[PDB]
Amino acid sequence: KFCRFTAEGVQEIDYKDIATLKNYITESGKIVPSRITGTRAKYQRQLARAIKRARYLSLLPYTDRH
Amino acid sequence: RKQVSDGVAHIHASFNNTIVTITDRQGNALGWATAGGSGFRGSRKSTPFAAQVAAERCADAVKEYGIKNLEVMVKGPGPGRESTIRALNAAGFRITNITDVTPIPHDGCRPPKKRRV
Amino acid sequence: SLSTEATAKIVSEFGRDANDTGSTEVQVALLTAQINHLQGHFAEHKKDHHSRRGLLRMVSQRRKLLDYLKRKDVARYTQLIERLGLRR
Amino acid sequence: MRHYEIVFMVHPDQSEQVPGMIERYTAAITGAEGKIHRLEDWGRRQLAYPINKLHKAHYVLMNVEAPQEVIDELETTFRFNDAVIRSMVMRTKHAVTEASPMV
Amino acid sequence: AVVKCKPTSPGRRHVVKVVNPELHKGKPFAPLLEKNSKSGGRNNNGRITTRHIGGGHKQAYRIVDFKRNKDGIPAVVERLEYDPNRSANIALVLYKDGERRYILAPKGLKAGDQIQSGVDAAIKPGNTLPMRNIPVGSTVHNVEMKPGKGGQLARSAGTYVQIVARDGAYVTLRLRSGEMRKVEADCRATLGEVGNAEHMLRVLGKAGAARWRGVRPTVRGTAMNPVDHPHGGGEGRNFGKHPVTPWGVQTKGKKTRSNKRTDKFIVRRRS
Amino acid sequence: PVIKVRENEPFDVALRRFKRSCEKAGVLAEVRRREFYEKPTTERKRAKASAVKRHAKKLARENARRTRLY
RNA sequence: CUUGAGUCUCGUAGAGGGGGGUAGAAUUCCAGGUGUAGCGGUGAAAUGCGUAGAGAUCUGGAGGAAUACCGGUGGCGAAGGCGGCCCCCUGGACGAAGACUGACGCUCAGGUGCGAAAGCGUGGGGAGCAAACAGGAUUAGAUACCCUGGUAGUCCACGCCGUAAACGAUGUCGACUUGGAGGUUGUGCCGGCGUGGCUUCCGGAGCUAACGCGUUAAGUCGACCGCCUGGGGAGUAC
RNA sequence: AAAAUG
Ligand SMILES: [Mg+2]
Ligand SMILES: [Mg+2]
Ligand SMILES: [Mg+2]
Ligand SMILES: [Mg+2]
Ligand SMILES: [Mg+2]
Ligand SMILES: [Mg+2]
Ligand SMILES: [Mg+2]
Ligand SMILES: [Mg+2]
Ligand SMILES: [Mg+2]
Ligand SMILES: [Mg+2]
Ligand SMILES: [Mg+2]
Ligand SMILES: [Mg+2]
Ligand SMILES: [Mg+2]
Ligand SMILES: [Mg+2]
Ligand SMILES: [Mg+2]
Ligand SMILES: [Mg+2]
Ligand SMILES: [Mg+2]
Ligand SMILES: [Mg+2]
Ligand SMILES: [Mg+2]
Ligand SMILES: [Mg+2]
Repeated sequence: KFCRFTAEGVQEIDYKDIATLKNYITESGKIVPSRITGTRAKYQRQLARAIKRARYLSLLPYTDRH
Repeated sequence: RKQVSDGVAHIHASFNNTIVTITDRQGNALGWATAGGSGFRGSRKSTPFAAQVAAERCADAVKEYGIKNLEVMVKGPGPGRESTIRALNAAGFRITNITDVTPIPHDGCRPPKKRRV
Repeated sequence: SLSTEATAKIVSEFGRDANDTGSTEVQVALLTAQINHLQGHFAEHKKDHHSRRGLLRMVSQRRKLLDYLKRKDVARYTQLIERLGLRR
Repeated sequence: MRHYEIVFMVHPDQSEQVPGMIERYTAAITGAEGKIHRLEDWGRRQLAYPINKLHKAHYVLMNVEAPQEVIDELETTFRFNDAVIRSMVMRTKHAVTEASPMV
Repeated sequence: AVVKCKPTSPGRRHVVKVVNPELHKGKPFAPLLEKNSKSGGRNNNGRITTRHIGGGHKQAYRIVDFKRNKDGIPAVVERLEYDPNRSANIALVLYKDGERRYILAPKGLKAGDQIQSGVDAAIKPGNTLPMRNIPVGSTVHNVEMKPGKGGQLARSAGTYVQIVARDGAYVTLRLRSGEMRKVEADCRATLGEVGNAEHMLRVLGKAGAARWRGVRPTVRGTAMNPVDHPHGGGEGRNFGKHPVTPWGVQTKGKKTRSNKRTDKFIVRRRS
Repeated sequence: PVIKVRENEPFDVALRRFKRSCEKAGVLAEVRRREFYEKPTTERKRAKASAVKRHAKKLARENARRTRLY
């Protein structure tokens, strides 16, 4: 587990940081549960909002089947 | 008619039936077979074995096209999900891609009411 | 809510110092300011019941503070309701 | 005034109008006493999925400080400009004068 | 505002008025007025050709600018006016060069508002543009059917048209009827919806109010004798016939459109 | 789950990959759960029941830790 | 007078509320291409759809409704309730340092406001679902359960209604009384050690008819309110 | 599959 955002002092998760966000989505493009990646709940919420923002801007896919 | 050598098999695997359509890469149907139309009506129609026979019959229905490779598009929860793919491989086709295309709403329309059996 | 600048202005106008934030006059003036300001918001958003509950809390708190001041010092009460333009 | 982070995406065939679009958008902001704190031209990128049957668009990132009204005017400009296929205006707590992961 | 009358007399009980305090209370703008005497629904053979027309109040005709051609000169709405000749209210506008005109009043338009027309007008209610310069999806009214002809579609109170698509030289419009129709993209439209959308909420309340609007009573075919109407006759209330006009054409469902010339422009009938 | 069969990868192995991809994405569970409408009261009840029974089974575990059966 | 109550300063988390915009998935419909004899459905069927070319598959378009994953005995809200993303307007809560007011408090008959779903009125909207209704089954019958269809309605604006097992079947406020493991959200010091807010589970004394509750009490007390007085008749009649 | 009653 262990949370990579707590150990790095992240203020916000930055939807622009695609390289980081891609570690928190599956092959299908879905947000990985925080129980699998060990993210803290506060950072899991920030991360979901960032992923959805990036999906809106087409920096990330909603699905693997667009 | 025209030869293809690169086709797509579409597997519509519902709980009651299995439909196998082999199209070209542009989505134009070349042949099709179904579990129901292969000598299976009722309890036998919704079985993996019926789907396998249907896939065999569908491969026979496009033999004249000289199709060599197949991308497989699997749609649905039914029992003919993988037995059709096995049948398509065993008919000498080269399966180069297996994709699940079951449509999932991102919430969407309200489903029918639960059955009280 | 009231911005920092408007709040500070009200404190300076009705308090004895900039530190006199707790005086009844300052509290009543701050409540009156926000109530008057929200009049426009509820003119636009008539169905914002959840926000209106906070507004009515401001109203009842202002009423209780005003009655307290009327009991304590009627002169300060009359001066305050006149400057703030309140019926009572 | 308020800090806003703005990303807009241009039709890839109107990529050459982008320098002027940036110049006009920053001109309106600074003419409204606004300050550009970050500006970045990301250039053409591959879309994660098609938009208007496009597979590419030209991304521009601005972090500006401006009054609300000029931002509304900019959003109305985005809406009525056929070259801008998508945009997103967000509020930010403080000014972001830095380098993005894209640069 | 929609105002219910109190039941102080039986002819008042069901009256529902539409009262608009914005409307000008003085006289109309005389240079834009013309006489319009009534017809009784009679043509130049002196015969009734449209039944149930006669009487009502005397009305002066207001010259309304449906063309909106005065391009590039801003105009300011002086006032909103009652117009007896239509369901929409109208607006007296003053152009910067001193010319005054009447236009149909869009929803939201008020005195002091600025309007303009031409290819380079802003996209705001009351502005008029060729429809190739109006974004697809927009809501418009006073739409031209031919370029330069003047608005003909969506002029009634509360009506509007949606530009649903553009394709080469033509736009596709969704009309208030539900019809999807093509008009040339060079045809003009005015942004917004026609105002006075509460017009349909009015309730006349009594026979006399209809008479004031110059509508004379409708006599049912079935209440007549056979010599008068296919529906006439019978000992008591009888019908036993398929409903028809007074001239014997089926009047419940039978389609009457026959215009092969304009059929090509109809993308989809109203349904 | 988009599987592309790899060079020299046999058909059975690509099939197993496709199966695991489908299970990871949980497509079949999504289809099952979406076949009929489940009323919100029903869904809240079932979620609460799952949480309760998970907690209670761990209680059973940690407490059978102490108990000796023979 | 400052300890209860409140004000100010900085900040924090949140599906709190109102308005507006937008994204992607999917269903349905419409047009067309490929293609051919089935599809669909059930316990089994049939009704139904299909050679006037369905189903399947691909492209283009229309429209409405809801926001997968995240997501969690997670969070917010007085309660009812609240879930994509973005903006605008707005309510509350909490924490750390202080500074300020100086009992300004608690509760509350009547009153007033809010109040799920269904329902009602006017005007819109209507994809999916679906009371009624129709047909097919099942059955001794089957005004059902099951199947194929399907209209109000579900959606929007505004008004009305004022009720729910509107439940923790537990009124509000305050004080006091051993513990344990968690969740969530602040904050001090230096992973450890503290210290606040909300919350889930277990349990001690005590309480309880028992079941259980157990510092978020159903324990020990105080303030105020609501309510009960055998079952039916009846939350009915007038 | 159906499956009432004493
Ligand atoms: Mg069904
Ligand atoms: Mg406050
Ligand atoms: Mg007539
Ligand atoms: Mg009549
Ligand atoms: Mg007679
Ligand atoms: Mg006759
Ligand atoms: Mg008779
Ligand atoms: Mg008869
Ligand atoms: Mg009483
Ligand atoms: Mg309702
Ligand atoms: Mg209704
Ligand atoms: Mg309605
Ligand atoms: Mg049914
Ligand atoms: Mg009750
Ligand atoms: Mg409840
Ligand atoms: Mg309770
Ligand atoms: Mg109760
Ligand atoms: Mg109370
Ligand atoms: Mg306990
Ligand atoms: Mg009663």
